[PDB]
Amino acid sequence: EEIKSPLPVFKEGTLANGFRYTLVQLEGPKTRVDIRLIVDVGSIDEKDNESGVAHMVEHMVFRASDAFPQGVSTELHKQGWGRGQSYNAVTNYERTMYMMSPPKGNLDLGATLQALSQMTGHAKLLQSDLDDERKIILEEWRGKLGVAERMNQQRVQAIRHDSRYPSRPVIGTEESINDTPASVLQDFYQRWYHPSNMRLMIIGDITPADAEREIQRYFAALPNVAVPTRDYYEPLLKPQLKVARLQDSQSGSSQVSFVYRFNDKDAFGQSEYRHRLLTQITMSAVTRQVRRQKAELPQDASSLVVRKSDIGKTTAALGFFANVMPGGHDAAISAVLKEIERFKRYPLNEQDITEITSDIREVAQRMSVTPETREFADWVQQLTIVWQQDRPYVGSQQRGKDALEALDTIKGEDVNRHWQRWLASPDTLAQFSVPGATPFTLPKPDAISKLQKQWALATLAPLRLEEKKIIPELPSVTQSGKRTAVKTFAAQKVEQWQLSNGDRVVWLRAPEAGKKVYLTATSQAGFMATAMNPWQAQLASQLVNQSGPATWSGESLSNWKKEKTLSLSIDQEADQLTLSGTAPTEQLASLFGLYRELNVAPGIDPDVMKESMMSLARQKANDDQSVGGKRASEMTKLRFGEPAWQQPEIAELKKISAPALLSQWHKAASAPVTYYLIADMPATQLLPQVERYLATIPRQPASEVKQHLALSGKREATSAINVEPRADILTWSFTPHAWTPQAAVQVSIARNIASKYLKTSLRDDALGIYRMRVDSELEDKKQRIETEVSFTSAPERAQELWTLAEQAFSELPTKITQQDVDEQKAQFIRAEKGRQGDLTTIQRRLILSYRHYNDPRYLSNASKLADSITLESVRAMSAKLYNPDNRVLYITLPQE
Amino acid sequence: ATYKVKFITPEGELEVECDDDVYVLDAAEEAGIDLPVTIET
Amino acid sequence: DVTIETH
Repeated sequence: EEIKSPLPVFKEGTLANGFRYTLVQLEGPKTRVDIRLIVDVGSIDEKDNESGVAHMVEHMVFRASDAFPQGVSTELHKQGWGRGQSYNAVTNYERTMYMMSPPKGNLDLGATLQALSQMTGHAKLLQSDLDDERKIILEEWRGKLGVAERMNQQRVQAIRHDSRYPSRPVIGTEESINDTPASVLQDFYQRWYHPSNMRLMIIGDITPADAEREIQRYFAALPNVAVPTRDYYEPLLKPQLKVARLQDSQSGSSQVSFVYRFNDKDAFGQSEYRHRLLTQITMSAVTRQVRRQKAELPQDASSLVVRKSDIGKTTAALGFFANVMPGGHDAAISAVLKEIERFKRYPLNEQDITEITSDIREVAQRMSVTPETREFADWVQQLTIVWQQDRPYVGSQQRGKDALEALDTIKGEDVNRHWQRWLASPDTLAQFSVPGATPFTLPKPDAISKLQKQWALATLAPLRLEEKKIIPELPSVTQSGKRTAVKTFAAQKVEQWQLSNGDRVVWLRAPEAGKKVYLTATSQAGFMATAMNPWQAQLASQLVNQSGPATWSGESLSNWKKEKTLSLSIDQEADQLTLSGTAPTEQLASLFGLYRELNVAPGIDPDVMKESMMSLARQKANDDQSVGGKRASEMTKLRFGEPAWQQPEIAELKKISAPALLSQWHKAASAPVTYYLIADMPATQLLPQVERYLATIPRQPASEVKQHLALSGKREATSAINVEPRADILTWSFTPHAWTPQAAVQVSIARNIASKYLKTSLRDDALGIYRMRVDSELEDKKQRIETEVSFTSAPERAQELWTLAEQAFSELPTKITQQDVDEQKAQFIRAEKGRQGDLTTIQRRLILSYRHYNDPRYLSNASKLADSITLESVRAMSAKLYNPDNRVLYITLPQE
Repeated sequence: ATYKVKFITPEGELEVECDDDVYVLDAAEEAGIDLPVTIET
Repeated sequence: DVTIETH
């Protein structure tokens, strides 16, 4: 698709049995083709004993058919097709769709239509094939049982109440994936899979007269049977104020909302394109105005947003959602209703509607004159969208003319009317998400309506106007420091400067930097430093990183960095502070200047702080009672005895002030710093900038911070607390070992050979292992080989697998073949050579070199690391990956 | 292990951190972000 | 929905 192809020629036809089909011929690229068939049936069409059947049928039509008793998918495998790359299917509420991208394209067209016709007209749906497929369906089921789905279901339950949708999720239930017989599948198939309920689209390098004869060849003889009439895609809208809790005991969601449901495709006698355009204008105007209203929210709500979503074929929902400091949902809903009320009093800002309308007229003008041309993958995406909702495509060129014509009949009076109908909807909903164990009882509807009438009678300030945008500039630094010494390592192209304030500069003049400057400033100022308060210091770090200098703001910062192709970011780990950035050589003063300003003049954006307080408070409330919280607390007392630090209570969090956070930041920013600089430029260019921005920052000697070191010994623990049917097996093991570049590579080699053998020892599927992984590195700051093995598996198998991995480790040192190693050595050798001139690796190794040697030696003689890889040395190291004397096992089982 | 995953959506960039053992959308729902490595959506 | 992509 490298030469864009123009607006294609569309041909549509209808077979005698009702089968509908669309042929779209592109000029190119050569041979490429795309084939799609929709069956207008989804899980909404299921009856009660048909849970998940639409989706199971989706799977099952790939198995035995009349022409292919060994399976349709298997004929496709034997002709070179691949699952997910060459064919796929998707099932949602309303439709089932089958996608084909034949490996040889145009040539495989009749092979493709034979397969689709088999799938839709001739599926055997055999019980014996069902019993084999059930393994795969259960696996798709088990994979999407997390907390995101359970909440997604909560949202569908509430916003689509009084409809078929909540009780008809696509995947269905575990019981019906286990117990539903293939005869139920055949009755479903025989009710819904008929040609007048199906439509086909073919896109690409095709001859329309020929593709049509093939579609006749394989689809025309299908019997023309009718499917039932349907008029149930729509919630039953009625005047009401429904009140719903959105709840899951593992969700940190803390939010409130008020929602209006209504028929969104009713255009009231006017142009339905014009109507859809009013919607876009209205949403853009509302999105601007609701943002400004952030100023009006009490401390208990933040991030007020308006969202509009389709919740049927014709009904949409309009929602105002806001985040809630846990505990303050009543106050938050009042604020939402207050702001909704304000939008009823006052018309939308007319300069917004003028600007927005103008931006749209601009793009529609351009669209109406430039001939539409697209790449193949683009054409498919555009045509598929319009074809899934059973509508003909309209060119972007023609759509521009339609928009211009509809903008002429649209003034702000219309926008306000459009917006006021939504707000006048009589079908209304109020939803609450309250995290963890926060005291909450669901309001009754009148308690809400009371609030509505309170704000209806109240006197309300006008809508907020747009604040004018502060565009920031860094200050003038004239203050200069001075370099006080120079140690030279010419053989690594590295100089090491000492600076008058105590900092130092490790400058590496790598040609691999090109015209960019790479800055890494490290220092001993981690959030566990003795002077600091661990939780406050991490929050200070995060807010400064996001706010920028004191006189700036989060948004003006992100703006300012983008205009300069500059990045700079703060990472405060437990033992270290690291600021990381890149800039074009030109903008070297901007990067050092931005760095100096984070150090000496840090900012806290009020909005960012408020958002982050709520993010922290909802996770605290969740984690005090969530499974995730209890696993992290047990893992800590198993591995460390006590938490190194802990998040605060919500009450203390609520009192945090920007002065107290800045206080924390300055303790971190006072630690002496080493600037690892990678830049290809003469010292005479780099020295003046280093003496002005970097050497003039006040510093004070800091102590090293003690590592968080896992305790030695054998401890184990089992907890039946999981909520999904799964067992979680984690075990930890270390062996103190001195760090050398070789020892680190030997460990990673041995862990690879380890990684495949602990798979042999444990590939019996009767063990029901869902996922397992094995990790091992010679950690350089801790100087110990640290190994982690983790399983997720079914619960009954669960305690046998550690036993066998343990055994697989004892076995391993005598089982490493020679051609394991020298295939890994060849693998390392080539992977290393990918890494030379890789700036990420050069920078990582310079920093590491100074950590262990206090010089840049590790930048040289990488070529002789490969030779530390012998068989005798990888065996002697594989014997050290698991140490039975230092072992921690943690087993999480489903709650009994 | 612990990896920084980040979502671009039509209102902001809002940070969550996600173990290797954890689906990225579950770490968001556990963090109290409403949506439906740096992935974009 | 967006009917005319703007940015």
